[PDB]
Amino acid sequence: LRVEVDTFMEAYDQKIAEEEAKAKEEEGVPDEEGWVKVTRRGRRPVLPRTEAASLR
Amino acid sequence: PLAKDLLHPSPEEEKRKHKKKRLVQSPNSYFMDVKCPGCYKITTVFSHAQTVVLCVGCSTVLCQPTGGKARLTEGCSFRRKQ
Amino acid sequence: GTKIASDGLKGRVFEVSLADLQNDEVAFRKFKLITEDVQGKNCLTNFHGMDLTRDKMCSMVKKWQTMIEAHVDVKTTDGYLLRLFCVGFTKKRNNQIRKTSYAQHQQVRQIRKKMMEIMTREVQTNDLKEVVNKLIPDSIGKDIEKACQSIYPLHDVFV
Amino acid sequence: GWKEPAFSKEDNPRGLLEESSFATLFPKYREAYLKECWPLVQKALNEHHVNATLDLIEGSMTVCTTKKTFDPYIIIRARDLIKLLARSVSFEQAVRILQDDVACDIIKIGSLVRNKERFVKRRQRLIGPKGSTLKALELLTNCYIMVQGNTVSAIGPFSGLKEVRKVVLDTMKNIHPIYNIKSLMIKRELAKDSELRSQSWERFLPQF
Amino acid sequence: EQIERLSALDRFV
Amino acid sequence: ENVFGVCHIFASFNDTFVHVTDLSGKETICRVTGGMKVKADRDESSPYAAMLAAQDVAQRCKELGITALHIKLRATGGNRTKTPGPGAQSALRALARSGMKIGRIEDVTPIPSDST
Amino acid sequence: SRLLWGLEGLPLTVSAVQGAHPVLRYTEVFPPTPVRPAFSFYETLRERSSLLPRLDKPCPAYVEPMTVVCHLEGSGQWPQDAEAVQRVRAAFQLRLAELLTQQHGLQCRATATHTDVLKDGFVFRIRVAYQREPQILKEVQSPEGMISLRDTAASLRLERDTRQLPLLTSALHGLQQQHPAFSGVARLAKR
RNA sequence: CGCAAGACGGACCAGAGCGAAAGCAUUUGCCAAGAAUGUUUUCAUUAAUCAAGAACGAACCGACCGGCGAUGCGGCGGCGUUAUUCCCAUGACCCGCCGGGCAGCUUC
Ligand SMILES: [Mg+2]
Ligand SMILES: [Zn+2]
Repeated sequence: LRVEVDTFMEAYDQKIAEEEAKAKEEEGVPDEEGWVKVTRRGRRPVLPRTEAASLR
Repeated sequence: PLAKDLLHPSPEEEKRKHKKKRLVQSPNSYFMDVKCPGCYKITTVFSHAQTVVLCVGCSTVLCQPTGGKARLTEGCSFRRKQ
Repeated sequence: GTKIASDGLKGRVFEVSLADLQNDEVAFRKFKLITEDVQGKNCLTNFHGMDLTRDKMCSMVKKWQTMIEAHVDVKTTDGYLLRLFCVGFTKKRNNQIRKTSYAQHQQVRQIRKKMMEIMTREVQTNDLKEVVNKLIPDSIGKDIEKACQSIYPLHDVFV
Repeated sequence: GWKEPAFSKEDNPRGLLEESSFATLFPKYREAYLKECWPLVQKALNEHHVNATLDLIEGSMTVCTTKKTFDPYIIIRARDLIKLLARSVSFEQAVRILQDDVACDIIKIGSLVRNKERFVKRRQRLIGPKGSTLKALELLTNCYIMVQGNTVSAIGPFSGLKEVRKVVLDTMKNIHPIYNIKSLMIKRELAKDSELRSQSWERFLPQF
Repeated sequence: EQIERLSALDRFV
Repeated sequence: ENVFGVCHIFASFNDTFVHVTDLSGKETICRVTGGMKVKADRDESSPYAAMLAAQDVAQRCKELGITALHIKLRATGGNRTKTPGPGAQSALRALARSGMKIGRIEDVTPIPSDST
Repeated sequence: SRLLWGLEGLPLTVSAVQGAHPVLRYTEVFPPTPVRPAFSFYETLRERSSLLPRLDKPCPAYVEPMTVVCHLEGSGQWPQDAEAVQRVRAAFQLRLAELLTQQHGLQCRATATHTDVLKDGFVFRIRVAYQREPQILKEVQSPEGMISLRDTAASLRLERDTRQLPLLTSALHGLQQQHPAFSGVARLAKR
């Protein structure tokens, strides 16, 4: 039981680390046709895309 | 005091001064085109908006008024105009 | 005769430090025990109150920080009604250069509000036995400190 | 004339059973001076086998007894010492209260007057021109007095401290210190004359 | 002066 | 083991009181004041009077089995001074000189928070 | 509960211990008693301290473990994935069993959802729950492109087992204190 | 140990903040008011100073251009730390910049 738990968490943490590094690369950096993607990684707080925030 | 030419100010000087204290008044605001998720129709939104802007097609909340610049929703794509 | 020794024996309050009640716990926290029944040269007590020493309270209050206090009235599951007091102090960051660490009034009220529901929720759901077990290591104060980090960092949070 | 007997380790072996502690706070402008004199204060208190710790992060002065200590009251004299140091009292004056003959009193005068400018004016009246009135108080009382902020620290014989608290508080009550200083001078010379010792001194005391 | 002007549960611990 | 008691030492500039009670502080064991020892109003607060009062209280405790005392030092407090009297130091010394064991030392001088 | 309130070596400290069994609220029709298994009536694996019923002997005596819900100290290092939280909970089951048998010499069996502890002849089933887990199960990203929170049968089941059930057990436990005859009426009604 | 009454609101408390001045300090709910800041909104000279009159009212010198540091509020930009958002909430620290304030040190 302990081996499988450690194995799955090792794989899960590696996937999370890759996503964070990719997002850090992609923050800012406008692409072609002039589009900038609004993310939470910036310094200006952003409105979340949730049902509770929209109704509020 | 430092010697500055009133007729020909430096590039970093005019962008740093107050908008009313420049040689010619010029606002710091702008208009931008935003694209909401769910439908990719383009909407023109003022930067210092004072009212919540809703997409015409899908009625999605685009921006929320703040003290200064309006905060855009997550996942939206914006571009300065002109 | 016509008067009972246990009657005078009951209602006595003992002020005992937690260091005399626990083997390795701190000594600046004290508990109130009140005698309720007499069982043949054996006085039986129960929880009556909790308080901190005078010197511990005096040392925490510094000069260049903000103090936040809150109080609630909450009833336990077994019918005991309690009043709880908490104190908190704003914390200076390691890289901070500004001499003063003050929180604004709205930040104080948001901190004070979060103080109230945490004590309220952690008492009305449990009973007197469970509450005392929480009070011995002061897990209530640690929970408040963790929850208030988003508003303003805090230290020396205690019940 | 009876003097108090001395106390030593012979009088009780391992007299203390539980350890008592006291802590005090100091401002940062006193932090620098306390840093250099800490080797000295720990040496003085180690003679009585009571420990001291200077917390720089907390900004606190802490004294606590140990297992070797045999005199229970010395912790009170230890607590009084660290309070004086936080009130800018110098080291040599502060350590002298450890001797049994000397006492101490910290008088808080900030609460007396709501107006800050009125409080400062009367505080300057207590010090007087060239500090003469303070030392006129000092010589007559035979007590060391220092005024710092909203606190007045005085140390000496117990009869002296009672006189200091009266005059210092009276100054904040808007009655001139010169009246009290001159009153003490009359009291001293009356003590010289053995006659009429039982008789009242109200006539001899000055009247407004 | 010249320079001056110029394993899985371990994370929970 | 040691049988514990609570000793209250009120030390005014006028008089010194030494008072021993139980742990709860409700039952009185022995109370001797400075005036009961010396027959003069001058020396009620004298250190000599307090030492005599402490010895009489201390000798009272031994036949009752009391061996250890907790001490609560207290001054006049309130609007007046917060300084222990002259009798406080001598009385505390005499209790240890009598062989009585000493527990924790606490000051219980009433400190006002709002000035009148 | 006092043994848990004081256990050392855990990465996260225990924040709350709550019982969720009819025995702890005095509503069990036939109350259990401490039991001692007979060695010769069973056969032994010898790899784990667990016995198995024998083919020739009749059915063994019935033992029902009593469920206990335990909540740990709140932290932000927990995974934000539904199946990953299942992995961390299973690790906590193994760690709890390992420490309990080391500090107090109690027989513990670790399972992916619970830990079985034998103490004083009684068998307790300890469940470790995570506070924000029901909120994670309610996350439903819709096709149009907006993520919302909607109740789920799995999410509703988790809230009942870990939050609502301990509240009713403690509430009925207090009710028995005022009315000693509540236990007899409730048990007879079930029968 | 418990109860009742009259005041007062320490330490936190600063040359900080607010108000036309006199003045203003426990928690929470409610009512109306206000400064500054943000604005590619609106009207278009509607203004300044004032005897008379009205409301409130404790008990060296001069609009003398500037500069440097901190400080309170609002806004803008930013490499990095620190928490994190069902509700409640989107902050704490560091750096640069723009305003109106409370004050210092200097200059013309
Ligand atoms: Mg700012
Ligand atoms: Zn749309």
